[PDB]
Amino acid sequence: RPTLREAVARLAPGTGLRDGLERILRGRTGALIVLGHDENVEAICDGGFSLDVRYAATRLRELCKMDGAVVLSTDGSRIVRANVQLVPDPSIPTDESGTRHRSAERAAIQTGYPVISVSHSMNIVTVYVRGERHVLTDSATILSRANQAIATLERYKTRLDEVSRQLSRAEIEDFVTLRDVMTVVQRLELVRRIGLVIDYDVVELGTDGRQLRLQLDELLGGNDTARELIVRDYHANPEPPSTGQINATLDELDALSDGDLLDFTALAKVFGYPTTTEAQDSTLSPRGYRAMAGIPRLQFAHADLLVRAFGTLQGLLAASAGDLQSVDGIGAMWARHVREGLSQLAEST
Amino acid sequence: PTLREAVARLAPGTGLRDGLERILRGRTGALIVLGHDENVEAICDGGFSLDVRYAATRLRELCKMDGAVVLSTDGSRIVRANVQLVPDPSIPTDESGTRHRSAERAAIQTGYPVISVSHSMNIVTVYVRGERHVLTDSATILSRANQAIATLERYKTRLDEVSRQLSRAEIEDFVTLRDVMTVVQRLELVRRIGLVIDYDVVELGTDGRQLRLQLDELLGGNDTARELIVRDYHANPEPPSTGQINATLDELDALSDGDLLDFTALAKVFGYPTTTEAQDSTLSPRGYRAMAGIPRLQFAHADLLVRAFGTLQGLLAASAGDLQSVDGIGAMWARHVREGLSQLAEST
Amino acid sequence: PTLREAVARLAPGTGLRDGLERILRGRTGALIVLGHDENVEAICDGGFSLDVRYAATRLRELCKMDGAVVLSTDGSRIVRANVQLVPDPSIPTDESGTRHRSAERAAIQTGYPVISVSHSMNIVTVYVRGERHVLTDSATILSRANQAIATLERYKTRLDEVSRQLSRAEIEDFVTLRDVMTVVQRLELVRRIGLVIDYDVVELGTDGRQLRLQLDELLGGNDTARELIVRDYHANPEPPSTGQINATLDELDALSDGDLLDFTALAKVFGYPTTTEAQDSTLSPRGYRAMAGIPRLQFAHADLLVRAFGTLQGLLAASAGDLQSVDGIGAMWARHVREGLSQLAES
Amino acid sequence: RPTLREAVARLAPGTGLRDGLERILRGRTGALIVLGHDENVEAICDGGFSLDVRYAATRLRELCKMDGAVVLSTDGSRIVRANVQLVPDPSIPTDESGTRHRSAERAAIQTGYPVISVSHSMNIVTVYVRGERHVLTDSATILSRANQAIATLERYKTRLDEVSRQLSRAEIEDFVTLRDVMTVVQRLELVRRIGLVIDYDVVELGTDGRQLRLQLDELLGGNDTARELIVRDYHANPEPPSTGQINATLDELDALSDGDLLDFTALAKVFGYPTTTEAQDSTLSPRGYRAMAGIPRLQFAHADLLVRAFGTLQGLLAASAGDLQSVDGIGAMWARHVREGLSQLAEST
Ligand SMILES: Nc1ncnc2c1ncn2[C@@H]1O[C@@H]2COP(=O)(O)O[C@H]3[C@@H](O)[C@H](n4cnc5c(N)ncnc54)O[C@@H]3COP(=O)(O)O[C@H]2[C@H]1O
Ligand SMILES: Nc1ncnc2c1ncn2[C@@H]1O[C@@H]2COP(=O)(O)O[C@H]3[C@@H](O)[C@H](n4cnc5c(N)ncnc54)O[C@@H]3COP(=O)(O)O[C@H]2[C@H]1O
Ligand SMILES: [Cl-]
Ligand SMILES: [Cl-]
Ligand SMILES: [Cl-]
Ligand SMILES: [Cl-]
Ligand SMILES: [Cl-]
Ligand SMILES: [Cl-]
Repeated sequence: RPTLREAVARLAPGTGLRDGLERILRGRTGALIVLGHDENVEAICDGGFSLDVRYAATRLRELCKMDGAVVLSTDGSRIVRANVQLVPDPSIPTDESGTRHRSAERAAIQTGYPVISVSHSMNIVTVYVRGERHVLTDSATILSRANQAIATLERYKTRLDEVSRQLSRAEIEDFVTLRDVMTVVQRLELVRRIGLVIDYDVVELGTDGRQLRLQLDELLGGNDTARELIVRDYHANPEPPSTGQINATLDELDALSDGDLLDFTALAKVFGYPTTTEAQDSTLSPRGYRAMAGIPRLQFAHADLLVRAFGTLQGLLAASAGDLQSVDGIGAMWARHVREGLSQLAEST
Repeated sequence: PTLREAVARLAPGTGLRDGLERILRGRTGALIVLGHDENVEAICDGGFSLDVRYAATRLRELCKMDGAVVLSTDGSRIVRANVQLVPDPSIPTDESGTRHRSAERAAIQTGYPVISVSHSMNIVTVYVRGERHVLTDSATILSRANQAIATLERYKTRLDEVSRQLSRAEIEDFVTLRDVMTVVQRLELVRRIGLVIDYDVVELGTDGRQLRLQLDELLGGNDTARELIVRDYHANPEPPSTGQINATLDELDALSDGDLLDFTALAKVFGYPTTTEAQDSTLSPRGYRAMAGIPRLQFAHADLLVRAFGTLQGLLAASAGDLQSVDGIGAMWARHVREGLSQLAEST
Repeated sequence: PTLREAVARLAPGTGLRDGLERILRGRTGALIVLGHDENVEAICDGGFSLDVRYAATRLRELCKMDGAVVLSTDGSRIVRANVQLVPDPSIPTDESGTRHRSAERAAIQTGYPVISVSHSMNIVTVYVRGERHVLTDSATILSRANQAIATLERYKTRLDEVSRQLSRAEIEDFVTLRDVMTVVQRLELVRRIGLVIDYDVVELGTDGRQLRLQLDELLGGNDTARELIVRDYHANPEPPSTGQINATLDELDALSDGDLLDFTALAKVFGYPTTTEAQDSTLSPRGYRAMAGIPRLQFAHADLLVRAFGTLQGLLAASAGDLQSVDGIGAMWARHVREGLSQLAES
Repeated sequence: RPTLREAVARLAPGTGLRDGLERILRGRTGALIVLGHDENVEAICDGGFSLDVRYAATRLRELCKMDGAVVLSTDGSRIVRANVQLVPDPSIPTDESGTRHRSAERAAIQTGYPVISVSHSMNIVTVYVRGERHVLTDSATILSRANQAIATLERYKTRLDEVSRQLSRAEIEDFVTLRDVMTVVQRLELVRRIGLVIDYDVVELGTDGRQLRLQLDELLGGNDTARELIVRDYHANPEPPSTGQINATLDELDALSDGDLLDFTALAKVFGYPTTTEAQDSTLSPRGYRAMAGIPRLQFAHADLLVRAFGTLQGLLAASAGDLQSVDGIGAMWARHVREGLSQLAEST
């Protein structure tokens, strides 16, 4: 069945449905619309007339001038019933108020399809999707909220970049501590979560979100890769993290509450380090996956064999060119390319 | 309850504010008592007694009826609806109309907040014991507050610029009253706009959560800066007492916005002459600001050094051994202070 | 009075505007006369005579009634309500309808402002002696003004960049007339946008308080910069007198928007020839702008030094002792100026 | 006869017509207005009053209080009929909804003049011109759309500046590649295209767009010159590109689709380089137009003479003041000026 997020996109600006709903609001008639029709919807439909017409925003507005509910086909392409009386099972729980909205949420739960009720008194559109509710919001209000969020994301992007530069500099110096790594982890997560908030606003804005999508893609882009590499570099298990294990760790980070992300001990637990104060002060050593990823055209197969042999970035830097040609599966030309790239880390700082 | 407390109870994100927004869209009007006891019952006439949990939808429906709705003190319950309030007509009020005059009188007599919604004006007014506040749409508040935050970040840049100028002048040993009062004015301007933004943030409720973090970051350190500059350049010859510092800052707040534009007005608060020649006369900081820049240096240590040497220049000429001669300053701290002072001089 | 004075009297935050806002929400319409004398009484017909203190609520309630409300000149009292205005029909007007045509005719005949509120259009119009102004909701003005602020921030950025280029040229001793006038154009462009936004602040009244803080900070120092550039690059060999400086600034304001794009028109205001060949001729700064760049140096001191040495190059080559034998400059300010100048050259 | 874009201009803010339409919307009367009168319009006109009065916003509002349609003269200066019943040929096809709007578009097609319908229920203005339709939008909504675009244009302008500075660094070092040149070409085009979008909003805004016009011209200022200079520097033709050749290249760039702009090989084709991915790594040598433009006070006329004489930026850097004063039209003063201006770039990067 459609999910709450799917319904929100289907009612977003730029869609045929949203054009009809905008028309209904201006007419102040109210409405009750079922986004789907099957045998289950028929069971709760009572009376009304059957019509078979192509969906049109103008047609929807006219039919919703009538008392009752309008039913659309599942694909949303046709209007099949109008002036219908919904009779959903009263035992289905709902916290809505009044016959119209209580009938709407109950019908949404019983049939499994989205149901829209528009209040003539309040000029509000509500969509019910299987026990969840979404209230449409003015595109101006969403834009104002999203642009402030974009402003916060730009600041999160600036602080992320500088703490990231500090971490890399410490990696060369061999003076990285667990707390420093969790400072970068915290900033990557903060960037990700505010990014998700803006993403939901972009979806809700529909065509009115096109420009916001472009801004969001630049600010975020590369956030997923940075989170994956940092888990790959600083995870407590002696074995280099598997790709699936990395996704498990990242999923644990997402499970943390917004408040927990401010707690460096909680993050330390997600990477397998102890939660103690002393653990934060302890010095770590990067595994080196991030450095290899920066080397152009170096397939991860060659990076995993080298990282497994030497273990740490300092071991990779301490290796000679011949030491990088004595690893099984690494060529002579590849050994030269990796050694030169690590020397460019000296060029970095 | 205070008026600001009442405004918080009606702020966005509360059940009450949800109900009031619904009432406004219904254009029904309302007259709501936020509390119930024997005194309220005395002024209640007719109506229904009911015992239901508060809900925005329930409040909207009940206010469709003529009369008033009374809630429990905690706001969790609706206890009566359709009530006729009859507060003592002798209680004075300058409100207009039966509903609003009855609302303010009821607020005064019972001591609880009373809300009246005008169907004609679509305005929410809350009365708390002779004071009034009219709600403002969150949209207007957000736009107004964002200009204020934008201006405040710019005032914060200007404050940093004049502060570095003062520190450089302090090291150079050529500081004039005018240079100090430029910093005093910028500190106060940041503070006052900060207070303005704070009131809007409170009124915004949940819609002010993001703006609150921005405000706390921009302001942070303003109180310490105001205390320190008073402590360094106050006319009183003995270093200012904690009570004197708090008194001066209260006087600075008492000045009008126009007075903050008058450097002579600021100089009077600091105890200096109001003449124009005073703005040009030189002064010497005590050194509290410099010591505060020293990491890990407890204020108690800085106070002993300032009383011994008297001025920042006396501290800068003091050797590390010379700073182990005052009782209460150890050898390690003495090296740490001299090292810090020499670093401070080079930076300017 | 004037139309601008009336708009101030009707600005947000005033008792009058509060009543008008209440009338607009009530959608009753209104016809209000801001003044009472014999000429008004001649035009008043029927109605009730009352003498009450003005309050926004009182104006709203009285304007629910058909007819017109008359206020005292100072605006402190309501003197008539439900009155019929009967201005001389020979008085010409291009307004539409009985109410608005009666409003303008009454404004012309009596000389006081007259306000009409349209129930159909929910628009407030004030008539002052043959002129018309329509009040605008504070939201619309704020949006209009913020667009102007966006332009102003870009113009301030362009002004800062060209100003730093000019100052760098002053140190290099190779400054041309066209360079100076490039800064002159950008200073004027910033000013003109500033004037437009300032007008929106006035109409906004109390709703413009935040826009005033933002506007004053962005403009801040622009008037001072316009004075300093005139003081540095004005034809007259003697440093321009305060009367000459104000005259130059007044001529710039008189220029049309189109003239500002032409540097030769700007050159004329400063007393230089309009020929393009002149735009390539090198100039010598007096040093007012450079001295203004020195932190903490008040213009009293800066002016004494600039008048003594004559040119910025003379200031740069002066020792600390050379800047102490100018009466009015002590040892401390002479040293501070010497160091401040060396910083500019070194950077 | 009026075209769709021309008609929208006649209804733009600041016009007498748009003032009248704004009055109609506030009055909630609805309207049906024909912008033109000839034999064909009269043919479809039925009943009503014939009047000859000058157009005024107020006069239009009052006349539209009556049932029916108002006809204006072709020049728009007069109101010629009111209370008219339009009877367009019903065979003319239309997909509009309702008697008023379907009658409006049919009349627009049959007579060839613009026709305006105002919905009393929806408070929406639609203009029909020969099978095309446009719905007017409140100036606030257009401004909101345009300010989002201005924000993106601010991000593209910053990104353009940084890659341009990177290209400038490479030009001095003589380590430029096609990929470096095409990164700047792409960023120049993105700024240009978003700028064109904002320009259309300025036109639709009429007088309400004057400030947006000032801001837009400031941000876009210099973008055209940058596009010309980069073509002048890195065009595959051996001789410096011709003026018509430059115009041809920029026209091809405009012809590219948005997706093609994301293809560096697509941009390489326009400049005349090979379309292969390998070609992106080939080294290029700039002619020096861009660097000379960075020199203060240097008129392009003189830079064109120097660039054609020496051929490459590296040749210009190696040139002495005497070498730069042997080009006709380059004096001693300008030879010195360019000589120091180039040696300052060499040191800075
Ligand atoms: N001598 C005349 N010639 C032609 N048409 C006439 C007229 N007198 C009245 N009307 C028409 O009757 C409408 C309603 O007039 P009423 O006196 O009810 O309502 C009036 C009255 O309450 C007030 N108003 C208009 N002119 C006034 C004046 N000179 N003095 C006082 N009140 C005035 O404004 C209301 C609406 O005026 P509006 O012009 O919109 O609407 C006017 C106008 O269209
Ligand atoms: N032949 C027909 N077939 C089916 N339904 C019909 C019809 N003629 C009228 N109606 C219905 O009656 C409504 C009111 O018609 P009325 O002529 O009063 O009000 C009309 C008339 O004043 C004007 N209008 C519509 N078509 C026109 C035309 N061809 N020429 C001139 N005026 C027109 O616009 C008003 C509103 O039009 P709208 O369609 O919204 O509203 C129409 C439409 O819903
Ligand atoms: Cl629509
Ligand atoms: Cl709501
Ligand atoms: Cl009220
Ligand atoms: Cl109000
Ligand atoms: Cl009359
Ligand atoms: Cl329609």
